[PDB]
Amino acid sequence: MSLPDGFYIRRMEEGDLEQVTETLKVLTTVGTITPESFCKLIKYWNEATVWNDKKIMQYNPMVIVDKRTETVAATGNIIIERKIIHELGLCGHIEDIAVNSKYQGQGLGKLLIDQLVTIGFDYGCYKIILDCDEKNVKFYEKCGFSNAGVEMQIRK
Amino acid sequence: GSMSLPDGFYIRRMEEGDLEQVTETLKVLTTVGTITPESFCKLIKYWNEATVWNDNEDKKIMQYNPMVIVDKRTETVAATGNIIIERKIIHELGLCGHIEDIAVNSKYQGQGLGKLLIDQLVTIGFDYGCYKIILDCDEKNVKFYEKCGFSNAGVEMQIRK
Ligand SMILES: CC(C)(COP(=O)(O)OP(=O)(O)OC[C@H]1O[C@@H](n2cnc3c(N)ncnc32)[C@H](O)[C@@H]1OP(=O)(O)O)[C@@H](O)C(=O)NCCC(=O)NCCS
Ligand SMILES: CC(=O)N[C@@H]1[C@@H](O)[C@H](O)[C@@H](COP(=O)(O)O)O[C@@H]1O
Ligand SMILES: CC(=O)N[C@@H]1[C@@H](O)[C@H](O)[C@@H](COP(=O)(O)O)O[C@@H]1O
Repeated sequence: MSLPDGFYIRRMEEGDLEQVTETLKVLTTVGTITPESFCKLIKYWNEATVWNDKKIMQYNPMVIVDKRTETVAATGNIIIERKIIHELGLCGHIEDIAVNSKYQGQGLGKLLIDQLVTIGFDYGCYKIILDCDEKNVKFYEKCGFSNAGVEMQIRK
Repeated sequence: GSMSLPDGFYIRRMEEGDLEQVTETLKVLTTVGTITPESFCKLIKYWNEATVWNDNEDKKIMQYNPMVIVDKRTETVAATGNIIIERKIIHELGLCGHIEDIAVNSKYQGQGLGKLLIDQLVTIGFDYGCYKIILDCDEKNVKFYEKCGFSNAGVEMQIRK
């Protein structure tokens, strides 16, 4: 599970605004975001912790960076939830996976999911889930995931 | 902070004292296990204080919204469900609600209690300003959820420790 030479993964930072918004736009609508508001979002994500009786960050936004060009090749996040079931169990929610086109087909998506999963299991999650489009199911099965249900949504 | 619902039920946020009844209810869903009153009390404290950053400081956004529907006839918990609020970067730093852990006690099944619960959770998420609310269900319940206004949006994938 190591990244290809030249690429590294790290927690998303305030200075990533431009590259991250650009990357996420290939996934869905992003819209207008100011540096000021992004600053605020990053502080929230950097401070929210999950009660643990070892510090658990509720948000774990990652970026994989191609060091040569300082370009964000991909981004993904894993959100940690504490429940009552499974003896006050922890559940990880992988969200907002996006790999830039120029960087796909190189194994970076799988390595990103692998790193997110590791973050979750290291925190003690009894399970990690995510929702994907039917056309991405095979990629997720190759990351070790299995079909568990149907995602249902309702929009405002 | 209680709200009456049709047919002699009312809804309210979960409390420390609901441990025994909530434990029994969630077993309808999956393993609950052993949970002490002190641990449960700490969980409730965490759930009552965790907020999602926002600018309407007049309406705090609770990260966790653990609800119980109590049967007035018996003053016992009939159902429980939660909606967890997540702040994203997409949709202009949008909010996504995640409905989780829906458990209706078996004596109440077939009474429309599930719908009542889901409808209240959705209201809670949209009142917070969520652009969408999602949940994962078994194939069997897709129809039930469609009766609640939800539509098939994708596939839930998991990996277990
Ligand atoms: C994340 C995503 C881009 C794939 O990332 P990726 O870096 O291209 O994929 P990887 O190189 O890590 O591939 C891992 C494995 O999954 C397979 N795979 C990737 N995409 C696949 C597809 N569409 N169909 C089938 N298998 C696929 C690869 O062949 C590889 O398997 P192998 O090791 O047996 O060869 C894609 O699966 C996805 O979910 N896209 C939606 C979100 C996003 O990034 N979107 C913009 C799309 S334009
Ligand atoms: C595994 C993964 O990345 N799933 C994503 C989800 O996290 C993201 O929020 C959403 C955006 O779609 P939306 O704009 O319709 O909400 O797409 C996919 O479901
Ligand atoms: C809509 C709904 O209620 N979905 C629940 C989910 O929230 C819960 O965590 C899980 C328990 O199953 P588990 O023990 O397999 O985690 O069951 C269902 O998928």
